[PDB]
Amino acid sequence: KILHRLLQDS
Amino acid sequence: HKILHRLLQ
Amino acid sequence: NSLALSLTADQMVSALLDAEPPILYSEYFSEASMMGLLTNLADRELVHMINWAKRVPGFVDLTLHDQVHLLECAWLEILMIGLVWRSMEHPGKLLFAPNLLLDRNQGKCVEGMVEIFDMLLATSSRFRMMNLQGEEFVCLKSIILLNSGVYTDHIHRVLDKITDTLIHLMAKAGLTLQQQHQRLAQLLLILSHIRHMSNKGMEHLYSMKNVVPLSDLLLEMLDAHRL
Amino acid sequence: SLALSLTADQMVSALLDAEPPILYSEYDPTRPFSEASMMGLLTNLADRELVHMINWAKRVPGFVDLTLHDQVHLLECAWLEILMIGLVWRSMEHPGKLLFAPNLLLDRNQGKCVEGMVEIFDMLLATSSRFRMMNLQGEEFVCLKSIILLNSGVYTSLEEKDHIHRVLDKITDTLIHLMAKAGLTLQQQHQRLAQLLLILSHIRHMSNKGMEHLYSMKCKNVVPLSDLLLEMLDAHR
Ligand SMILES: O=S(=O)(Nc1ccccc1)[C@@H]1C[C@@H]2O[C@H]1C(c1ccc(O)cc1)=C2c1ccc(O)cc1
Ligand SMILES: O=S(=O)(Nc1ccccc1)[C@@H]1C[C@@H]2O[C@H]1C(c1ccc(O)cc1)=C2c1ccc(O)cc1
Repeated sequence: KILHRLLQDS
Repeated sequence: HKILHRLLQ
Repeated sequence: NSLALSLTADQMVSALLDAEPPILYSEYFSEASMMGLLTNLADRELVHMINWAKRVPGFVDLTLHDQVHLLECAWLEILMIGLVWRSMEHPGKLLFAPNLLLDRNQGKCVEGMVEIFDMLLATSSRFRMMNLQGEEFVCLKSIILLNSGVYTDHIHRVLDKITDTLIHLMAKAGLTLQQQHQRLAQLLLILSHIRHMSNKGMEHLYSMKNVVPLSDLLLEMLDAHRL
Repeated sequence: SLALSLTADQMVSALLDAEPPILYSEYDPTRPFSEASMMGLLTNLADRELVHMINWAKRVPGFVDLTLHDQVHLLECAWLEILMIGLVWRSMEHPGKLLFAPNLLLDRNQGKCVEGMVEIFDMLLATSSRFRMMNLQGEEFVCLKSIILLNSGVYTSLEEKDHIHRVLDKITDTLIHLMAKAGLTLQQQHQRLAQLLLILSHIRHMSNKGMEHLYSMKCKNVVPLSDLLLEMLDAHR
């Protein structure tokens, strides 16, 4: 899921 | 002419 | 000028408590059976709700058209907050009627209803978990009626008065200044979720119009949400 | 953790520094406009705003303490509300107009270019108008937007909701703090607080109504939508 990864950056 | 018009009187 | 604004908070409360509709009974589980009992129940509650709204301070002052608009916008919200209120004493359950207790398992009998049930159960639990008083409930339900449709100055002034009434009640309960506006905020944020439950529940009513024959008044109440 | 130890002034300070930028559209006032044209412009604009919203939500005191699954849920529930309140905020200076972007000003008329959009516009216009007649402050706006983020999905093992409630109470205290500085009496503070929170109920309504129309449109495939926006939208259906 895209929202999953973008929140998980850094 | 809706029923709500009548009941509110 | 409005008679609503001249009232004090105690008699504003007294007016709301006295205008309270009665708790109706259901008839003494499948899809049609479930929708059948609820449609009938909700239909009889609407007639009481209409006469209840007429006894809400400031509502008569509005034009007949505005009264129709507000009722059309808030009718499901008002039924839902009435449901979660009486469902407090029964955690995990929904007191639709004194002789009609529905748990989550019966919400699955109707497509798209079980998830709305959960939101209703969580709303009732939230009201339970913070000791919602009846004087607060009648203030909240009145706010929903006046705030629903309102974005189409008098209503705002009545809404401010209901706000004063809520603080007036929390001041009676012995809450500090910080606790008063904190609790005030907590109650109003819940109204946002009742709006959410209504909208999500209203579109399902469209996908249910067939199953059981809906009454004329009901059809007109939900048809208004399609314009 | 950090969120609860913050005072009102440095809560405001945190929210103001965390503000996302105002993005530009790819609107060319030399082309023709249409249904797929507007929907294409708004889709691309909102898709870029979503990326900023995600990194904005991370800087909202408290959001980070939450599990990732809870952060996903909250954003999936409130993404349109946050976009809308941002829209009606920057549209305050332009009565009867909606400032989607500094180079994109639509009135009620151009809303009719898309089906079912003109009704939502009027609600957005009315909401923006309400903020105008109420003199909404930037410090108040960033409080409301943060409230929407933490409140949208709270009701929808882990009583992380209890932590969320604590942060919400902190933002409430912050709002009251701001109104006290503005010289408002105690009665005026509670009334204004109530007036603001009641508008949140309208933003919920506008979002839910717009989410249903944003689904009519996906089905059409008249105009495609980004993979993220589809996943945000699919969380509602
Ligand atoms: O949102 S709902 O669940 N919608 C819905 C969902 C799925 C299928 C059908 C309706 C809705 C709330 C709750 O159950 C549905 C419902 C209701 C159902 C049918 C109807 O004609 C009116 C109302 C409820 C209700 C009825 C009477 C009350 O006093 C209180 C609540
Ligand atoms: O509710 S809407 O109108 N829904 C809608 C209804 C019918 C058709 C399409 C969308 C929605 C609000 C407003 O216009 C629509 C919309 C929007 C349109 C397309 C899209 O892919 C995302 C959002 C808006 C918007 C965009 C960026 C913002 O920063 C703020 C708002």
